[PDB]
Amino acid sequence: GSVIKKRRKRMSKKKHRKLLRRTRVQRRKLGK
Amino acid sequence: MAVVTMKQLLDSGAHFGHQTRRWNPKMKRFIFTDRNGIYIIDLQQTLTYIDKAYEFVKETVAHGGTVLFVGTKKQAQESIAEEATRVGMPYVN
Amino acid sequence: KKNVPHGAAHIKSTFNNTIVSITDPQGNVIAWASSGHVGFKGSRKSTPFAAQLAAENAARKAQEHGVKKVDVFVKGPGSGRETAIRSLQAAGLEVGTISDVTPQPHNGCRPPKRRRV
Amino acid sequence: ALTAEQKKEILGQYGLHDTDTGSPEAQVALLTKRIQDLTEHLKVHKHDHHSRRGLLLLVGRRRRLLKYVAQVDVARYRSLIERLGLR
Amino acid sequence: MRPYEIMVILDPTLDERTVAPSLETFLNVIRKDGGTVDKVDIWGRRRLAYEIAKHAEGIYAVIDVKAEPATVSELDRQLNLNESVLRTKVLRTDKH
Amino acid sequence: IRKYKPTTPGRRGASVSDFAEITRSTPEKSLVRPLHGKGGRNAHGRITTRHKGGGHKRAYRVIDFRRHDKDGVNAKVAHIEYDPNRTANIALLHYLDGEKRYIIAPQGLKQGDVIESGANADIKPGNNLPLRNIPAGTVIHAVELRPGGGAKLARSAGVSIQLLGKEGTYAALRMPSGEIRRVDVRCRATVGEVGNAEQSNINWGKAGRMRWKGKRPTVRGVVMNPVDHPHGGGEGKTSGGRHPVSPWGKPEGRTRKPNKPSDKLIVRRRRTG
Amino acid sequence: ILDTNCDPDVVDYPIPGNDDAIRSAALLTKVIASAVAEGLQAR
Amino acid sequence: KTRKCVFCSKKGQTIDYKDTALLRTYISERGKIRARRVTGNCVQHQRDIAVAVKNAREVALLPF
RNA sequence: GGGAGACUGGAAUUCCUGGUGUAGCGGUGGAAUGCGCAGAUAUCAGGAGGAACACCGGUGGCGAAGGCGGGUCUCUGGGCAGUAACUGACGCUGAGGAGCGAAAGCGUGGGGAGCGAACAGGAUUAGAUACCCUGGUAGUCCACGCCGUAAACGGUGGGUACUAGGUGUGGGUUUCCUUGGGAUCCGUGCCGUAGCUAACGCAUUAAGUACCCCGCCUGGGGAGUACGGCCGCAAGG
Ligand SMILES: [Mg+2]
Ligand SMILES: [Mg+2]
Ligand SMILES: [Mg+2]
Ligand SMILES: [Mg+2]
Ligand SMILES: [Mg+2]
Ligand SMILES: [Mg+2]
Ligand SMILES: [Mg+2]
Ligand SMILES: [Mg+2]
Ligand SMILES: [Mg+2]
Repeated sequence: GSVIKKRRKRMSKKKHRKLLRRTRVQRRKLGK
Repeated sequence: MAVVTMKQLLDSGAHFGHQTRRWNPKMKRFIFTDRNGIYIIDLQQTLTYIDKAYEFVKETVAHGGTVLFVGTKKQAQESIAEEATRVGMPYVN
Repeated sequence: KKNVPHGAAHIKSTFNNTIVSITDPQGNVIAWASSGHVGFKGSRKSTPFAAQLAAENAARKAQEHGVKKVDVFVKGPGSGRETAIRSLQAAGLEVGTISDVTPQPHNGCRPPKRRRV
Repeated sequence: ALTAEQKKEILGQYGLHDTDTGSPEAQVALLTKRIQDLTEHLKVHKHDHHSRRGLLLLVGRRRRLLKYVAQVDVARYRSLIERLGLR
Repeated sequence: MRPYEIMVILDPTLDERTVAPSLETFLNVIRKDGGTVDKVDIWGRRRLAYEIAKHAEGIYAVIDVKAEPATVSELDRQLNLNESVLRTKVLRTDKH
Repeated sequence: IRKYKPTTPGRRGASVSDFAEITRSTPEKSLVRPLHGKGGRNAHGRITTRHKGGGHKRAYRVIDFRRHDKDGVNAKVAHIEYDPNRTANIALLHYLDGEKRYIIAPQGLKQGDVIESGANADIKPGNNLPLRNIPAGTVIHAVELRPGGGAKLARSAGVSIQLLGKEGTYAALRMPSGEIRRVDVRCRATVGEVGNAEQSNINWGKAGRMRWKGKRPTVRGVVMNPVDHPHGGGEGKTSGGRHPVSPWGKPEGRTRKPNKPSDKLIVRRRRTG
Repeated sequence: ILDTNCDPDVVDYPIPGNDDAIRSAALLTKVIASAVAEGLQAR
Repeated sequence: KTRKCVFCSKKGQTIDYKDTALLRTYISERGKIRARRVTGNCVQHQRDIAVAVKNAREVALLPF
């Protein structure tokens, strides 16, 4: 089909990965 | 197998083409040279496709089926009409 | 100085400039020229007129030494190869023979990326 | 895989009767010999990744044949098992 | 045993009168280990296509050996280690 | 390589050599000589080489580094033993003459195989061969520095020298360090790479193993007084107060052999990176 | 019968030549007639 | 080209990596291997000729 | 070009050495950062090293899917035809589970030619942290191991009997000529009626006529997210 849903999923995954990269250090400090 | 010779094919004059704007960009599989702004056609590939079409027509007539012609220009109407009246096959002029 | 009856010539004509260099059959160059040396600079080096000028300058520098016949070795693509050959043959030198000595990598070193412009 | 003599002798040794090719016991013996050959080949080349799949397929076929012979006659199944040294 | 064809390119500096004794001494190992029929064809003094170890021509030779893979491999190793030899090519004649 | 378990803090990530390829557990009583530790003290008794002290006493296990004689006499390897003074295991030869000797036991040297020295020997790992007869491009180790002088290059474990194209009366060698040297072709060489390649990956785990091997602690100059090390102590954690310099005042410079030495054989030094 | 202004992706059994030349077209038609006659004679 | 083959049809000839004349009659002027569409041979014999030309180039029987 | 292990060679780029050799070379729609006058660029001879193997090389071949073509040697899996001999239902699928599994990334010891994440600058733009240019660390390579992610697309699961066919291609066999055609079974192509559909399109290699089995769904975001659990050194699934 079109690429609207694909672009939405890409944006969501990119924001999730950015949040993960930001909170990586905190998650590691909590899981150490 | 071969039925027609390149000598006769060239003497008949079956290698001329169109002008620059009336050319097909996708025809890179058959163009050989361009002399005096006239696209020259290959010979070996044509001779092979001739035998391919001969085998195709042989299989078609073996399975059952004739060839039907069509024409609209005013330069070969009588020619195709005579050919059809001689061979007993369809034709339109 | 020295004297050389006949020799070879190498024409490296890239998409930016043409470098013509005449040498002896051994491989020792004695007279070279280019558009950058004849006066053109930058994009003006990748032109057929600049290539012809460099070729005629090289031919004159070779005649100054005593070269009369050369065997031409052109390089990979680039506008100015036939022009340089004509300039060499018109400046007072014999073409003799022409060979396209172009390095054809058989899928060797990976080339750079593609231009997106 | 297997020559015409090393296989013919195995067939004649593990066959039901003369000129018996394809019986359950003979097929199981041939599959076991091929399994040993492929195991040695893999021990030599421990990174094939295709001989391993072939070995798995042959082992599946051998397991199917063993199940069939066990469902048909348990006596013959146990006899073949004790004669070949499996399980 | 299996059949194999060995094409050897030796050094052109040597004379044609020391090619057969050298090949015989190199094949004695196979003759004593496996045993087989031999077929030596010496047609040296042939111009090569390109340069090989700073040489223009070479001495070509063809040998046919119906022997074992280990035997032919040892022969190829000895030929490669030898200094008079320049190149060796082993091909299979049965099927490949 | 055998990795110990994390039972105690001293075996967190500790490892040891698998000791594979070793058959015998004792050396040859006839080829064993005495040697006592020195603690890094020269004849004057003063501590010369620091970080050298108490360590487990070892035996010499005499090894022939020349191999000039016994050319046409073959020899079959008997056992592969451990050597403390070396970095790789040693191999015991049983010469057809009747005597026994020791070798560095290069890689791929199994038990039972036979080697043969001399000029007419075959190119195989284990046997010695003159560089004149060794084809160019092979791999050798522990060859020599001078004719009949004894092996002095590429004797450590897992190291090997690459014999490049030789010319005239000299042959080119690429050392494990990358240096390109030239040595007269009359030098006897051992073919093959040194064994015990798994070495250099053993995690000692604790200081006990290094202390048993004979390595005392090492005190950095930053925590020393200005009278003991140029890197004065100061008030707090000091970075040295000046450029890095040896304890005796020698800066971290070239420190190479004296200028214009007998180094005409070297053609290209190693690369720093 | 294709020319320099035909589509190879459309034509499946390309028969190159020329259609503007009346003599060439007549000769091609004669050749096709002979071919179909030789095909029919087999029945 | 346009012919069946000289091996798949003549059934009286073999392909060897030593037939310098046979390999030169097939490779191009610049020493390049000609295409199947130009040689007019079966796939098996075409691959055989390619392997023979490669073996010749390796044993230094052709100028690549 | 089915995979694994070993040996070996050519083109080409880079660097160094020995000759010839000048004041430019690289670069762009134009321009310089970069390389030079300490001898740049360029040509001949020699040496060092690593990725890949032009031409054969394609709507072509293999593999369960990824994926796979310089040459040689050892082993091995899969498939097709003919004889049609052998046991005679042993056939197909498969919840969990196990194995393989594109690229990217991490540890160990190496190597690193070219390309090239990040990083530096040169240039346009009002702003370029990008598209363009110049150097380049990880990465791309080798052996031991790891996560199991791709538009892993034929977006179409495996198996079975049938549905005008037309026509190129690879393979094994037969009747008719006596090199040419028909028949035989599988894959690979492209059209096409019957049939299917919302149309595109499939149409004997179904998306058609019938059946066994596994997985998925009952509106888009929230969210393939948080929680707990599992695998994993870590990213991560
Ligand atoms: Mg110390
Ligand atoms: Mg202090
Ligand atoms: Mg002081
Ligand atoms: Mg402070
Ligand atoms: Mg499952
Ligand atoms: Mg990778
Ligand atoms: Mg890594
Ligand atoms: Mg860049
Ligand atoms: Mg999640």
